[PDB]
Amino acid sequence: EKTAVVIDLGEAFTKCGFAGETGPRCIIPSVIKKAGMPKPIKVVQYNINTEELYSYLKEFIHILYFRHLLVNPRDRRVVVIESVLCPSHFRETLTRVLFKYFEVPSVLLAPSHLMALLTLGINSAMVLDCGYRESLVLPIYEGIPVLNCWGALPLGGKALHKELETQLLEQCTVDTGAAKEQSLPSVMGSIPEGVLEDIKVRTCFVSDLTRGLKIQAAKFNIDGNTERPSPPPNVDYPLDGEKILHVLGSIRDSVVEILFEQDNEEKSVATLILDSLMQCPIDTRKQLAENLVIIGGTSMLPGFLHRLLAEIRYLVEKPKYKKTLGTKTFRIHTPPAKANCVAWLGGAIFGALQDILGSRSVSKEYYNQTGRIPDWCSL
Amino acid sequence: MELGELLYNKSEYIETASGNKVSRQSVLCGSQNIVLNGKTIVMNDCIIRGDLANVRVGRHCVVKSRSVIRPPFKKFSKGVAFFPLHIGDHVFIEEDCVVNAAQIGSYVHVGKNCVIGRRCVLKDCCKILDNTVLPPETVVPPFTVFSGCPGLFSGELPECTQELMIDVTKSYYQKFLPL
Amino acid sequence: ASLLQSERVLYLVQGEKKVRAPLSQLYFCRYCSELRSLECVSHEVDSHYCPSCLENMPSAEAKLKKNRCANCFDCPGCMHTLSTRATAYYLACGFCRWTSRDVGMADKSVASGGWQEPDHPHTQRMNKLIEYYQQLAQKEKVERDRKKLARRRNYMPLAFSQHTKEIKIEPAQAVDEVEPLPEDYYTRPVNLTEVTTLQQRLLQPDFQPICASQLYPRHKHLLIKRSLRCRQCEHNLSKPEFNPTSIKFKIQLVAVNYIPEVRIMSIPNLRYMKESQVLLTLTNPVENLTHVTLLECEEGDPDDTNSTAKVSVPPTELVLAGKDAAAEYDELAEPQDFPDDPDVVAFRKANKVGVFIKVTPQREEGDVTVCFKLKHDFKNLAAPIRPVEEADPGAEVSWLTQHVELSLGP
Amino acid sequence: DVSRFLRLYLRKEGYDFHSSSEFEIVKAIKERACYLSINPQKDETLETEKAQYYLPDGSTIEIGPSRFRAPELLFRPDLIGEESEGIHEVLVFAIQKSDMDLRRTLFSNIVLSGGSTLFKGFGDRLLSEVKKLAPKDVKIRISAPQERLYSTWIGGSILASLDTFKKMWVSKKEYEEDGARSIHRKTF
Amino acid sequence: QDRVLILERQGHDKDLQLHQSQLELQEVRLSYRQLQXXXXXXXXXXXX
Amino acid sequence: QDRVLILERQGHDKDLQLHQSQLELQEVRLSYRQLQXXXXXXXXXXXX
Ligand SMILES: Nc1ncnc2c1ncn2[C@@H]1O[C@H](COP(=O)(O)OP(=O)(O)O)[C@@H](O)[C@H]1O
Ligand SMILES: Nc1ncnc2c1ncn2[C@@H]1O[C@H](COP(=O)(O)OP(=O)(O)O)[C@@H](O)[C@H]1O
Ligand SMILES: [Zn+2]
Ligand SMILES: [Zn+2]
Ligand SMILES: [Zn+2]
Repeated sequence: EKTAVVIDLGEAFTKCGFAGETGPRCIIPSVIKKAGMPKPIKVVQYNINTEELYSYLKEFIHILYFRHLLVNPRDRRVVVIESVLCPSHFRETLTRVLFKYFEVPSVLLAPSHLMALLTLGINSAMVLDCGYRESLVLPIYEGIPVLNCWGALPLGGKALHKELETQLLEQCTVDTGAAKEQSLPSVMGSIPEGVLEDIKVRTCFVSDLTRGLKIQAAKFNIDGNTERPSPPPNVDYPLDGEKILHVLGSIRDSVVEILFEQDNEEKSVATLILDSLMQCPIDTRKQLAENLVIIGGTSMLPGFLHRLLAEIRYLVEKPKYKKTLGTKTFRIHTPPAKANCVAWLGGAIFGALQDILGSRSVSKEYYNQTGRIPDWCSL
Repeated sequence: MELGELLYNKSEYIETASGNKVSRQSVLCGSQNIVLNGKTIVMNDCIIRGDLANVRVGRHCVVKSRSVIRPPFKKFSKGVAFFPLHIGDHVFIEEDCVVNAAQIGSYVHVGKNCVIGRRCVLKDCCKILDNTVLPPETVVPPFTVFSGCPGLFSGELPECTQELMIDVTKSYYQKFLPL
Repeated sequence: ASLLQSERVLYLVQGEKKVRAPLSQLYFCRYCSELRSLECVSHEVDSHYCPSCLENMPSAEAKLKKNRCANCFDCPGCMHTLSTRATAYYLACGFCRWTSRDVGMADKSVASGGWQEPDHPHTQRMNKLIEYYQQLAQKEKVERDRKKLARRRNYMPLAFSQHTKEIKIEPAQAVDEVEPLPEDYYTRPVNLTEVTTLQQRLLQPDFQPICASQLYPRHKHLLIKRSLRCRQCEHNLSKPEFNPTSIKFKIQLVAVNYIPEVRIMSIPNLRYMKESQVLLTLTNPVENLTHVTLLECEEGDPDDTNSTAKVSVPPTELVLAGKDAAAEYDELAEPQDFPDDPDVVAFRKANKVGVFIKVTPQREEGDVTVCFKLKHDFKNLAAPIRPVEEADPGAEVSWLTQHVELSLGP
Repeated sequence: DVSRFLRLYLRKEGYDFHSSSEFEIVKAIKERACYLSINPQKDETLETEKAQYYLPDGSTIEIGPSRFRAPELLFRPDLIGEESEGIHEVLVFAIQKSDMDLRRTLFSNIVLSGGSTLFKGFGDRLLSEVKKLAPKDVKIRISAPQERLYSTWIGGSILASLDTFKKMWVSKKEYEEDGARSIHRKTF
Repeated sequence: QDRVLILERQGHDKDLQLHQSQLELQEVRLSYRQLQXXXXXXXXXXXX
Repeated sequence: QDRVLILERQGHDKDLQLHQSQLELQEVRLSYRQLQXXXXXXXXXXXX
C-alpha cells in the first residue's frame, strides 16, 4: 500500500499533503486563475449549477495533485476532510470529480470535528471550528458526533472581513501621492479581499474582556461622555504601491468585537459553546466542559483563546447558564499542530491506519455500481 | 491577429547583408565582438553593446525597437569581467525589453518591457510574459512561463513550441519587407 | 502561440465532454481516429526536477525529502531561488535584499552540507499517537475479520473452540488558563516590516511564525514532468529521462502535427459584410483535404455561430515538402495550375492554400463567430506497416470531420 | 423540534437561517411545504422535483429532499439522535398500557389534535405505522376533525358555556382562604 | 479452506498484475517502436 | 482442494511468466537507455 493523500477544501484556504506527517505539505488560497478573469474565481461556491462547480473542482484538484503534490491520482487513496452539514450537491460533486475524472481508488468523507479530536488523543471533547464562512461547534463524546446538539453562527473570517471594510470606509485616511497628504476619504469604492485579510492578520488583535466590555458600551454611547479606553497607535498600510492607508487605532480592537458582541439575541462565538453544552445529555456535561478544542484560522488571531475562555466564564455567571453550567471547570486543549492545521493532522493520523481506511472508505467499484455516497441524511 | 502574421513595411535605411537586416537608427557600439551568423532582425533604437562581449545570435533572431542586450559582469574574486552571452536559435526579444542575461536558450519568446536580471540563464522553449522582472542569477526550465515582479513559475506552455515558434520568427522575417 | 493569437480559432473534441480548444493545445490519438484535449486525456507522473539546479531526482528519494532539493533554497520574504555568497557562507536574494544573517542563522564552514531546517516540535508526540491508533485499528480489523468469516461460514456462532501486551497513550493535559495577550501590544508602534504577511506565513505551515526573525527559509519546491494517457487509447505522448536542459519528446504527438491547421491570414471589414482570406497548411508529407461542410442546421453545438460562412469550395490537394525550398522553385500542373480557382483560392505556396470565406457579420450586435467543418485524408497506419509496406488505401480513404470555430476580431 | 431539524437539513441543502427572526421563516417553510411519504426509502431513491419556495425578501429556495425527510423525525426520532418513542409508538403504547377490555374501543376511537398533525399525509402514515405495531385484524379509526389547530379551544368554549363549569372553577376568595392546593385539587 | 480462498485471491491479484503488465507491454511497446525509429533517426542525425 | 492445487500450479506458472515479462521490460529499458546515451553523445556533438 501507498501513503494516502489528505485534502481539506475550504472557502479561504485548502490544506494538502500525505498521511503520517507532522503537518500539511502545501496550504494555499482556494482559487484558480482562469484566462480572461482579472480576479481568480473561488473553487468552493455553494448554490450554483453542478457543471460550473465540476469544472472549477476539476481545475483545482489538478493543481493540488501535480504543482503542489507530485504523485499519480489513480495509484493511492484519498482522505477528504469536510465539515459536518457541508451542502449535499457540493460533497456529491467533489466525490464525482475524484471517482470519474481522476479515477481515485477510494475517498473517505471524514467530519473535521471528529478528526480534530484524534490529534489530542482524548476520546471525548467539545470542538469549536471558527472558519471563514460560519463558526460551527459540535460535541464529540467517545467517537460519536452528537448532531442533536449542533450550533453555528456567521461570525467567522467573511463576517470579520466585511466588518473591517465598513469601518475603514467610515474613517478613511489614505495618502495617494497626488496632494493627498491631507486625509482623503473613499478614493477607491471597494477594497480587495486580499488586502483586508492582510490588514486583519498584521494590524488587528483581540482585546481583553475588561477592555472589550468598555469598547462595546463606548461605541454604543449609552448615556455616557467619552467612556472608551486609550487605543493603540495608528498603523500606516501601503495600498497598490503609492497609496498609503492610515489605519485608526480604534478600528484594530473594535473590528473583532462583532464576534463577542451580544447584540440582544445573546448569540456570540463565546455563547455558542454554552448554548450547545446546555442542550447536551446530563451525563456528558462535565466531561465535554473539561475537554474544549478550538480549531480554525479565525481563532489564530492574537489573544482570541484568552478572550473566549474569559467571555465563557463571564457568560456562565449570567442567570440563563447559571443554573445548569454554574459550577463547571472549563479547560482548553493545546493541539500539537497550529490552530489552522488541526483538522488536516487528524486525517493524516487516520490515513496512516491503512487497515481501517480501506474498510470505512467508499471504493470506486461501489460508486460506479450504486452512484450513492453515504451521508448522515436517510438512505 | 487570428494566427496570421501582419505586414510591417521597413524604410530604405537598414544594413541588409548575407540575410542579416540591422536598422541604421539602432546603435550597436562594439561591432567587432558582436556576431550575427544567421538571418537576424534588429529593430530601430535597440542596443547591443560590446563591453567585453561575444553576443552570438540565432538563425532567425528578432529584437523589437527600444530594446537592449548587454552582457553581465561576473563578481569573481580572481578577476571581475563581463561574461559573454549567447542568444540561441529562433529567439524573439519583444519591444522596449531589457536583457542583462548570460546564455539565453533557443526557441524563446521574451515579452515586452520585461527586465531580465544579471547572470540569468534561460533554457530552450520558454516564454517570459510582458511587464515581468526576472531577478539576478535565476533559471527558467523548458515549457514554462515566468511572470510577476518576483518573477516565478506561473504555469506551462503548449507542448508544440519547438515546431510552432519556427513558423512565427520565419513568417515575421518573410512578412517584414521594404516599402 | 501567444504573439499570434492561437486563442481565437478552436477545434472541437468528440466523446462525453465537448470542449473548444486551440489546435496548439490539443493532441491527436493515432491508436483510434479522434483528436482529444488536455482536459479529456488522463495525466501521469514521470520525473521530478529542481527549477534552479536542474537535477533529475528519482520518485523514492522525493518521498523521503518531501518533494524538495537539498542544495537549492527559496527566500521566504519574496518567492525567488536564493544564492550562496561568501565573505564562511551566507544565503541572500537578488530581488529583495533579505539575508540569512537578518533572521540570525549562523554562517557554515562547508557550502551546502552545513545548512538544515530545524526538526518539527510535535514530531515525537506524533509517532506515539500513530502507534496507539495502529494497535487500536489492528484490533478492529481482527474483530471485523472474525465477524465477517463467521457470517461467511453461517454456523450461527457455533462454539467449536474456546473464544477470547497493551499500548496506552496518556491524553493531553488541559490548561486551566491559556497565556493572555502580552501588554506590549497595547501602547507600542507596529512595524509592518517586522510582522510577516499571510502568503509568507503559510509557506512555512509546520510552525507559521508571526515575527520575521523566527521565519526560516524553506527548501525549493521540485517541479513535475507530465505524461498524457487517454481513456480508449493506451499510451499517447511522454518525455525523456533527462528532461532537465532538453526540449526533445520521446514520442512527439500533437493535433498541429497531424490535422491540417487553419489560420486567418487576412481580416476584412466588420461592418455588416466582407470577404475573409484564411490559409489551410498541411503537416503530413502527402495527403488530401476539403472544407466543404457548412456545419449542418442546429447540429454539433452551433450555438456560438453569429454568421453564415458559405465556404462553397470543393476539395484541394495540398502536400508538404520537408526541405528548404527557393521562392517559386517549380510550377506543378495538376496540383496548382489545373484547379486555378481564382474566386475561391487566393494563393497556393508550398504547404499553403488561401481560401475566401463569405461571412455575414452584424447578425448580433458584435463579437462575430463562424462555425465550419473541415475534412482531411488521415493516413492512420493503425495496421502493422514498416516504412509504408502496406498500401493503406482504406486508411487514406477515411474522411475525418473536425468542427472548427473561428472567432473574428470584431 | 421538527422546525429545528428542518433548519439543519436546509443548511445541508446550503441555505443558512442563523437568526432568531430567520427561524420563523423555517417554521413558515415547514407549514407551507413538507409532506410525509408512506415509504421514506422509496422517495429518497426517487429524484425530487425541487419545489421552489418564495421568501419575504423575494429570493427563491429549492428545498428538494429536506422537504419530506424533516417531519419523518416525529415518527423516527433516533435518526437525528434523540432518545424518544415516536408519534406512532406513544399512541400504541398509551392504548397497550390501558386495560385489555378497552384496547379494541380505544383503537376504534383515536382523535388527532394540535397543529403538528396537519402535515400532508400524516393520517396516511400513522394508520400504516400503527397497524403493524397494533394486533392483527383490529379496526383502527383515526378520526381527525377539519379544525385540528383550533380543536383544543372549541372544547374549552363548549365546557365554559355549560352550567357545570360554575361549580368546577376556583373563586378568588377561595384561593385566599383555602391555600395553594385549591387550584391543584379542583383541577380534576 | 481459508488458505484456499487466500491463495485464490493471491493468484487473482497476480493475474491482475499480469494484465496490467500486458497493457503496459502493448502501449509502451508501440512507444518502444517509436523510440526505435527515433534511435535510427538519432544515428542518422549524429552522422549529419 | 485438488481444483485449488491445479489453480496453484497455474499460478506458479503465471508467476514465472511475470518474471519473464519483467526481465524483458527491464532489458528493453536498459537497451533504450544505452540508445539514449548514444543520443546524448550525438547531442554533445550537436552542442559542439
Ligand atoms: N495564521 C493565521 N493567522 C491569522 N488569521 C488566519 C491565519 N490563517 C488563517 N486566518 C484567517 O482565518 C481564516 C481561516 O479559514 P480556514 O479555516 O482556513 O477556512 P475554512 O473554514 O473554509 O476551512 C482565513 O480566512 C483567514 O482570514
Ligand atoms: N397547516 C400546518 N401544516 C403543518 N404544520 C402546521 C400547520 N399549522 C401549524 N403547524 C405546526 O403546528 C404548530 C401549532 O401548534 P398548535 O396546534 O398551536 O399547538 P397547541 O395545541 O399547543 O396550541 C405550528 O407552530 C407549526 O409548527
Ligand atoms: Zn484515442
Ligand atoms: Zn535545486
Ligand atoms: Zn526574497
